[PDB]
Amino acid sequence: ITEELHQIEGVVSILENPSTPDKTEEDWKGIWSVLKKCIFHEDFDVSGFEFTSTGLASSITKRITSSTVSHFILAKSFLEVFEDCIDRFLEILQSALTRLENFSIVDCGLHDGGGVSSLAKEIKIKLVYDGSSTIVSVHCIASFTSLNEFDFFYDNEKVDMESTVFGVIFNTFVRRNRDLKTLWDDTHTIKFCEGKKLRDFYKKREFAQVDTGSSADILTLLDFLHSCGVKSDSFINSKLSAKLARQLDEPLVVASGALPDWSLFLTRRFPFLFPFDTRMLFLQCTSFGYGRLIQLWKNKSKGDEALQQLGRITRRKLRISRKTIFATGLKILSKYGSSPDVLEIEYQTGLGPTLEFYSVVSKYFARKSLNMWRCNSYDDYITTLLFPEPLNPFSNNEKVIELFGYLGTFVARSLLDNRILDFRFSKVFFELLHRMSTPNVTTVPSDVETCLLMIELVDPLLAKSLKYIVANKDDNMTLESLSLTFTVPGNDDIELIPGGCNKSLNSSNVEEYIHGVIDQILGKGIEKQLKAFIEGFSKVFSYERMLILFPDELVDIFGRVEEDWSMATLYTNLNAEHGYTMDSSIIHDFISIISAFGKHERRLFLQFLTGSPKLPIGGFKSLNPKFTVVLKHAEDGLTADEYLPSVMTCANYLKLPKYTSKDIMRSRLCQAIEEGA
Amino acid sequence: MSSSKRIAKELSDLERDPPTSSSAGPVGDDLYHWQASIMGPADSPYAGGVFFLSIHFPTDYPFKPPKISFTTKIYHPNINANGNICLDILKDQWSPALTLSKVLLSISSLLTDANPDDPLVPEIAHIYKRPKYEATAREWTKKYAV
Repeated sequence: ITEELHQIEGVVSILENPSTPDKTEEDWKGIWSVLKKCIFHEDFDVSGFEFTSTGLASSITKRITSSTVSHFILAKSFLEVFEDCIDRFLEILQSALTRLENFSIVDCGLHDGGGVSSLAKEIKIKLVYDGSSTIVSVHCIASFTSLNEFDFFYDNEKVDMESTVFGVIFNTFVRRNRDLKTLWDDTHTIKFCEGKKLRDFYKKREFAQVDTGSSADILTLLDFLHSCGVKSDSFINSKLSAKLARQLDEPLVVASGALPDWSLFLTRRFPFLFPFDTRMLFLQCTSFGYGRLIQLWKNKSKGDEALQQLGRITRRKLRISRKTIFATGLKILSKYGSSPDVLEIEYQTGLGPTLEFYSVVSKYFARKSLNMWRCNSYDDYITTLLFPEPLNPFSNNEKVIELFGYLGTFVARSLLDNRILDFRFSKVFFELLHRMSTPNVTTVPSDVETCLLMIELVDPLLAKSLKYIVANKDDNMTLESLSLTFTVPGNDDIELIPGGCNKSLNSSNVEEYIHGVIDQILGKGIEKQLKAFIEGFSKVFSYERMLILFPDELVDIFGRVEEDWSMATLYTNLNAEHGYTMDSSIIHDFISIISAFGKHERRLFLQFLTGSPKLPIGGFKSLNPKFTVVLKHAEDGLTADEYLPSVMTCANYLKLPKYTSKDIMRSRLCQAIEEGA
Repeated sequence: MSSSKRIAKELSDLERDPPTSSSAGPVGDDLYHWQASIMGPADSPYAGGVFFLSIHFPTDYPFKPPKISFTTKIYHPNINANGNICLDILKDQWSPALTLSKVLLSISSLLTDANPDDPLVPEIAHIYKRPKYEATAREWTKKYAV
């Protein structure tokens, strides 16, 4: 075992020794390769506890945190070697963190656990005016406003008025490492001398940082691995995720805003360690809190008198007219954007009209008459992925910005009130929204390559042309042939730098041109819109809480609508020619096969057909090339049954062979779509 | 030297160096919409035909490819009735270094050697894959291209 123990000390020295080259991508690839050679033996992997006892975790953490190379370079260098062993290297880190985990479930002192009975567990509180005394069995959720109508001090510590009874006493007892069972035992005595929202249960603890002990190196390695862009195969820590689920399972501590700092810091800083539903529940518990959290736990319990007396959420009627639906909804959304109450929309009952409203306005925000999002630039609604367009520094951009703020407030009000939207936001929109609201990170990534791949998810043609420019930034004659000026592509009315409308583009100032274009598409060009969106969103609850999600995962929570795949709509939006007829038997069979599919089948087939995970807003009818089935003729002297359908989609074409039977055709389709993954 | 000046420079290139057979130009005072008059090769089955194309440049003319549409109806496996052309250049091989004087030449070569492997109208590809030449070109060329 000496060869598997002492050599790790030498590797640690190599990582710590600055004599090792760590500047270029090749050197980092080399050190990643030697690390993989050391960590993975010919018999079995390095066990979790062995990894941190030799300091290897810190040895590589310092080199990945104290090197002066771009994050893109490091991510590429790592994934060039570890792409085939992501879980083989994730198991080691997860085991090490499991061993070194020491975070504590800050519970209310057991008392049957966080079960059904843990709801109305009351506590004894003896108020004494220190400047007069009453003893009242006080509910653990009542705040110093909802109970004590005069500042408060417990253990000679100032107490915020908006906090609850528990929120101060519990923290007082925890911070001095007092017993976790005396809380129900001690009669804690306090010394003292528009619908408001009790969402202040994290606003004062946003920077509640707590050290992770020896696990800091492991956490840093996990964060870097996740930021390398690999899948979510094994980033979930079963021990930590279960502990967090247990902590959220206790309702009394959460309803008082007394969450442990480790939970908040880990969720905000490392969101890849927990399952999606756990993080969504954490957001539900921390964001809107008391009024909705009482009913959220009541719903779980029903599958009580105190909850039903202290968690009644009233509803406010919203009546709008179908003619001015968009504008009236937007103005009412501004007026009651952050009102804690539940808002139902009525057309001039129940979930029907309000769902219709949340759907139609989500459709409207996607049109071209508002000049909000970038368009195809060649049917008011936009089809492709929806993303903001650069503003005009001179033109009156007041209405665009106001509408963007309305969009932010609308999205937040929808997400809080568990509604379903229809947007098709680009994930890059939310990626930049995150990088903007995250401290000490530039909204535009410093590295160029990341920006190019970030616009490649927005306008693929724009990105490929810009990459052509970049790859040909050292052939001046090519730039002269391009013959373009320092103005944003797609709108000549805006220049990159002032006075550049006549500025030729050549090898001398190519980099300035690229930086200007990038800042005009992703950064300064859309900075006002993004900031207005964040302000509107945070008018209800802070956008910081949404950092626990991921860019790719909160696109879906907004793009959640039950699409229509009925037979009638499919028939009215299907084309069959060049061999097929509309009332053909095989066409009817194909429609019957398609329209009975499940959830994942639809998405897989749509990705196979068009390349998008789901069809644009409005159903199949919005597919402008008007999806068409063409009879794939049988040639080459062999039967059509063995032939596998080929896409060859120019616009919306699907080469469907004239199969001798329906079930063979379905088998071929199910075969082809899976290899279309 | 902007996108509008990119179109202007293309126009100057066409003016000072006219193509041998496949002439083209803008339409009216507007710079975006154009007109192209390409002629099928004499040795080609489409010989002796004048064809009109409606060219519509995008907003970012040098970056995204232009829209080329046939107005003179022709019979070809790779050309549809609305004038849409399925060619690699206009979709994926597109570079801002590709001038219109190159895309029209690409169409000129396409009208000689078709693209049966990637057809737009399948039955003509089925026919192509000797009297197919005549029954594909000659009558349409005589009644439309002349």
